[PDB]
Formats: sequence, C-alpha cells, structure tokens
Amino acid sequence: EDFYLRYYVGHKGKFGHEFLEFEFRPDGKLRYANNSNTMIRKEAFVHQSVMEELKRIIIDSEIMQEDDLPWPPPDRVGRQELEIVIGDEHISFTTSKTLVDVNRSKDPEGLRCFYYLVQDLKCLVFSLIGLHFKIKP
Amino acid sequence: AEEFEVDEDGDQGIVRLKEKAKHRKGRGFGPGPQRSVEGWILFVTSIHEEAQEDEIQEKFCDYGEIKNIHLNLDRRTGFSKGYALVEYETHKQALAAKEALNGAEIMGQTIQVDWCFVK
Repeated sequence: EDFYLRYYVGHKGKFGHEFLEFEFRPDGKLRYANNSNTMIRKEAFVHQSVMEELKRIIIDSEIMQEDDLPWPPPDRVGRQELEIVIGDEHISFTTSKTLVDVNRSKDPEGLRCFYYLVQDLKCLVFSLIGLHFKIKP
Repeated sequence: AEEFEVDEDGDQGIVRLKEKAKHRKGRGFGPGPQRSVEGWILFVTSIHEEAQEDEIQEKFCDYGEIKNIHLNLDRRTGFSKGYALVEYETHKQALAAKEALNGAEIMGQTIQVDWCFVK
C-alpha cells in the first residue's frame, strides 16, 4: 500500500526496442518485460514479505539520499531508470547503461551504490521469475 | 508472450501513491498461495549474513523434497543478502516447513517464512 519500485534499462531505435523492465506495483503485482534483439511478458503477485524485503534492501542501500544530476545522462546508446516510492519519498533516477567507469566520474560513491543496488534488485527479480515461470534474460 | 492485462485499479493506485509523495528528485521528472511451474516456493527472510546454502538446505530438507534453493549473495560484500527462495515439490511439504520454520532460527538469528507468490 505504500511501496513502489520500477527499473528499466534498454534502447529504442530503428531496429526496434531492446530492453528489460520490472515493476512492483503497490498491491504486490510484479510485471516483468524483456525485449531481446524473442520477447517475454510475465505477471504475478508476490507475497507481502517479498515487498518488505525489497523495501529493506533499498533502505539499506540508502539510494534514496542520492541524486542523479552528477551522473552521466541517458544518451542514444542506452538508458536506465530507477524509480522508487517509499512513504513520503519518491525518486525517479536516470542515467546511461551501466565497474571502473563509475570510479573516475562525478560522485563515484553514489554511482557505485546505484550500480550495486541495481545488481541486487535484478538478482531478486531473476530468481522470482526464473523459479516461478522457468525463464531468464 | 502474453500482453499485460489492463489494470485500471492498479494504475490508479500507483497514481494516488505518487501524488501523495512530498519529496521528489531525479531526471525522471523532467491471501492464498499460488503454485509455481515446478512446485511451491516459500520466501525466507532475516537470514544471517554468514549463512550459506548448505545451512538452508539442511534446515528445510526434513519437510519435503527441495526442488531449488536460491540463497542470493550481496553483490558487493559477497555475504548472503538476507533472503532465500525454497521450492518444494508439494503444497503439503511447503506448508509444513512454513509452519515449523517461521520463527525458528539459523545461526542464532530468527527467520521468517512465507509464501512467495499469491493470488
């Protein structure tokens, strides 16, 4: 009832739309979408404890205190979006695709945190989807 | 594959939630268990960071035949995240483990056990 999570990474262009995206809606419905280039569209409801786990992971990462202005912006090579709502706070971060790169950029600590949180979240989603439907990236 | 069902209620639940938010930032602004394909999955939380699959496999194995166990590790620290997906062959086994293990402990820490997917 008070949590929302959305992650997207991909590229749109003349050869179509290449991307991955998952959304955890407030009522616990998980939507998983993946465009190769093959296409996967899957939906399922996760128990409240999965939702609370995600909330915990995010809170522990402390990504909510970061900001994306210092980060590389999205370009026409790729783009990623991390959108989260936890109580009163709402973030909708944006940057390019994806590590050594983050280190020599502005706010390496923040971009590193973003990087690891995205890997931890992907990991949970891949486990949920992989096991519940027998699928994968 | 299959197109997502239209979901007006859900779509508007998201709207309310987002419009109730009083702190914004980012360039972005610019009941009832459900069975999985090969069995029943439980979601385990509050797992000790020093715990490894072996310990999970061990404590859950007595309740039925475990088809899969995902004890994901933290991507930065290498320790385990704090959660795990345990999949049993039957609903009975999964329910038994769930009733017996929710509240139990692994490496001295209390864990919680629930259904992973619902209806």
